[PDB]
Amino acid sequence: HHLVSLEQEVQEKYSQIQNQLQRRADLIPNLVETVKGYAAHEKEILEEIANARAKLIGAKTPQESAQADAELSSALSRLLAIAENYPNLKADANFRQLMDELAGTENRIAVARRDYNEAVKKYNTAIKKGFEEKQYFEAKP
Ligand SMILES: [Cl-]
Repeated sequence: HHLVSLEQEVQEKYSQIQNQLQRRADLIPNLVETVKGYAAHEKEILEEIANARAKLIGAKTPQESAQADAELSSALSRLLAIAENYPNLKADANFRQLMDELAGTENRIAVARRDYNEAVKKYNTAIKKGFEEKQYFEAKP
């Protein structure tokens, strides 16, 4: 009874995370386009962003997706510091709307990660008495 239903919860909370990560990856091409419009010579940061998108696209496991998401968040923070050198970019409405949507997704991921890891703990705890231990959403070193 409980294993099936606890497994069920783990999976439903996981899809909340996946839905946000997918939206994150989806917004990235538009962002890159907007940045290139104002700052074509900031190639390193645009590459870092593209790389983290691909990592997110290829992630197989919760740990890999979390690591990929942290790489993205870090590259987004670095983009924002760089944007200070480009006032017209910093003021661009599409750029602001996009960094705001991206921050919103990440803030959602924060909540959804706590719900997921809560369901992972109950689940893993129950199985310690077809049902495999699940990974926590967290980036390892
Ligand atoms: Cl972010």
